[PDB]
Amino acid sequence: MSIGVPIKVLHEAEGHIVTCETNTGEVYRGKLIEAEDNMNCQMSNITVTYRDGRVAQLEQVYIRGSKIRFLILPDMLKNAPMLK
Amino acid sequence: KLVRFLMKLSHETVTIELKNGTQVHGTITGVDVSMNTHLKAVKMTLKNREPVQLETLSIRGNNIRYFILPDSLPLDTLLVD
Amino acid sequence: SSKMLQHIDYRMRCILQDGRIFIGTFKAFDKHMNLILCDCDEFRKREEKRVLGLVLLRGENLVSMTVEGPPPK
Amino acid sequence: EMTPEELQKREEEEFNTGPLSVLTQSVKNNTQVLINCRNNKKLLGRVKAFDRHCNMVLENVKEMWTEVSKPVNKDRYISKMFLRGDSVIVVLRNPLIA
Amino acid sequence: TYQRWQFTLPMMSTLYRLANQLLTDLVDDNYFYLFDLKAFFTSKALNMAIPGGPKFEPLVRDINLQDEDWNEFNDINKIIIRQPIRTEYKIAFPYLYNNLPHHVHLTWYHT
Amino acid sequence: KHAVQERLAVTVCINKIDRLILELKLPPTDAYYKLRHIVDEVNGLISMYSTDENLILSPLLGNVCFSSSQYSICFTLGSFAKIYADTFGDINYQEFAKRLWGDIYFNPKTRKFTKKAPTSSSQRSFVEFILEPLYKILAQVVGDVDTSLPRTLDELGIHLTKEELKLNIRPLLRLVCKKFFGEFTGFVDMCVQHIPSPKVGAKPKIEHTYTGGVDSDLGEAMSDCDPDGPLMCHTTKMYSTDD
Amino acid sequence: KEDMPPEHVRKIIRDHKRVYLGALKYMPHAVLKLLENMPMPWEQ
RNA sequence: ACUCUGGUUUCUCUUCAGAUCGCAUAAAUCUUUCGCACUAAAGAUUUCCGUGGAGAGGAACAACUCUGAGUCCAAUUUUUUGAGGCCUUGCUUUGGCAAGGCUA
Repeated sequence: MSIGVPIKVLHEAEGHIVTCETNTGEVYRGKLIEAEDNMNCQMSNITVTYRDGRVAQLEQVYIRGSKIRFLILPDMLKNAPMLK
Repeated sequence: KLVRFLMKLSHETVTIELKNGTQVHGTITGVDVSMNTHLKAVKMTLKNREPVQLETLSIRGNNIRYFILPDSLPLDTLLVD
Repeated sequence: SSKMLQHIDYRMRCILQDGRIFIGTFKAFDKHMNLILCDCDEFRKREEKRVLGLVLLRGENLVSMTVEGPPPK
Repeated sequence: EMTPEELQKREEEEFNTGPLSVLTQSVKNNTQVLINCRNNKKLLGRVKAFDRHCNMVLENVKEMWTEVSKPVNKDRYISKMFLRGDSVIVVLRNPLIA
Repeated sequence: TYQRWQFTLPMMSTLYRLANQLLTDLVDDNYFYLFDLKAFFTSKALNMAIPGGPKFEPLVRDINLQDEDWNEFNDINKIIIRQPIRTEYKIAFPYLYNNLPHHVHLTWYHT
Repeated sequence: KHAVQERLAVTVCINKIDRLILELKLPPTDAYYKLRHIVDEVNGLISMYSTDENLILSPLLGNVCFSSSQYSICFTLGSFAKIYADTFGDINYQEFAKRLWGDIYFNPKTRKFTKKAPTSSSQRSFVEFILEPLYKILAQVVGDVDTSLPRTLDELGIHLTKEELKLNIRPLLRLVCKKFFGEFTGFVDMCVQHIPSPKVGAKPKIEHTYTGGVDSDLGEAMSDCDPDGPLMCHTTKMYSTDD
Repeated sequence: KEDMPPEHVRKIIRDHKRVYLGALKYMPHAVLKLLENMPMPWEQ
């Protein structure tokens, strides 16, 4: 009644591998450490692909939640009890 | 609140222009307090692309540029409280 | 909001702000309209499909959605 | 907000003394109102009802927009509609020509 | 038909106070340690009597304490005696202080 | 002694707190004194058997949980603060939990928690916000089940069905406490924050229980706890099928 | 379905044939059901 | 926050019940065991005192408590906007699409 299911699913994703696509077209794939009720994601070991396609490595990343377009979650979360 | 007026307009054939210029022509079925609009029997014409026919559509309330109303709507009795 | 609990589990294509198309299975939604789509694929224009999987998209970029396939078994 | 009172009619005091009273004028005195919206488009019409979000319903409106060729302004007529408030730049009551 | 009763706590308290003369006023079942149903079952099965308890007849005719000849096992010259192995010790641990334990119901341990 | 010698993270669950209420019937302040004394005794033992200080046990750190398994009660300070937050939305339960133990008193006039008791007859934060509500819940259920239980259940937001209110006192208490507290989230919070994962705890395990030492080449791969490495399984128990 | 008046059986017994014989077979039941419903000391 | 079930009590009948069917505890018969069987144990069967479940019928008043079901948010974080306009290339489905460079 207060906090939506997708935010709960994102909470479940902590500790797995996640790929993050911000409005600047930058793709961040790495281990999601923490997440809040907002999409503020603290995520680590980033393989980052820019718009041109350049790939870099960046060990610590904190993304503002307002600036996420979409988040791709691991498929085992499809079996989360919260997705039933 | 004028969204309540929109919610009173169920089952009417209308066209919606979006901020992306997409003109969707269909019959409104449900409206949310946040203007979130669900349409059925929709004819969507995304600009710079040929129109496509579909059964059901839902458009986020943020992404709506404006509304198009027909001629036979007694808006007066509909904007009362 | 029953207008979308009726649409759960249905294979849904959602239109994005940048013109991106996301086809997948509608799982969950919230008040900010963040969508949970499983076994989701993205369609971009040159035709090409990129299989992604479980996508949690923020409500910001979501524009328009439409049923494409009946719920699977 | 310091004023959580249930009997809140300050929104129409905004519609009488605040900036939004300008469009309430066209609601009561029924004059042509010119709208400039975010798509580099202009809207002329008559507003009937709206609220704090400045989303309003108009009737017998002419919208014009220019296309490049080089900019030529086209016009199309719409009988009755409804504009979302946040999709506007400026709102204008048409001037007194007389 | 008078087949079920639902009572309030102020009535149960009054009924409980009135009947105290017939009530043990114990709060535990530790008082019945080695003096309960399982202990008596074991004593009957082992053909022994707990002091202050029932005295049954031998359940089944079998070997006797005077029937086992001296062996190198059970030789009483190899046995250190500090305190006698009372019958209660044989009821408390039926599989340790006893040979051939059958129908031994294990007693409820501490509460 | 055995746990701190085997280099294991130690946490405490003070079970059977209902005995302080239903059996001993101690005043809430003296129940708090009893709990603090138990925690202090555990801390003294740990410091006796261990040199490093990083195993301080205190409910402020989330190390200690309070529970009563018979009545489905299990809470840390954080979980109870979260109950408050779920009831009254605008409070931050993590910062609230940091003021719910020790000689810290609540001042209702200033709505702030101080280290000095406002005036006199002021109770500590733990008594006022945690022990007193639990005392009152148990007292209502076991004394006023017919008189004033439905009203308090309304206050807490628990709605029990009619055939559910007909239960005996012990099942009714279990049910009421289960509704109020819910799942044992405080225990999981404790064990997630203060018990290392196999990946993190692998290094002390190899250091202590492996004959080759952590420095060994196989010791390194074992200390990584990498599931695509060499198989290394250690078995300590043997369970016999009923046959 | 008929509750006889108490003054009927009184006169019947006071004033004293296989119908009569076949009933006496159940006298132990009559004894058992009587001692069972024995008034308690607080009932007059 | 609006509407439709289910009631409870009582009498009788049918079936299942190894469930402390019973928070109590009788009797008979048969077998075995030893004494030498009220003063003794085991196994089995039966009869009694009298139960729960379900189903069925009768008849007495309560009918929506309860169990359910059908029925106040424009100023960063989401839904009251940084939106739209210019240039090149590949293909033009000659409508323009894709990427980049821009101006605001």
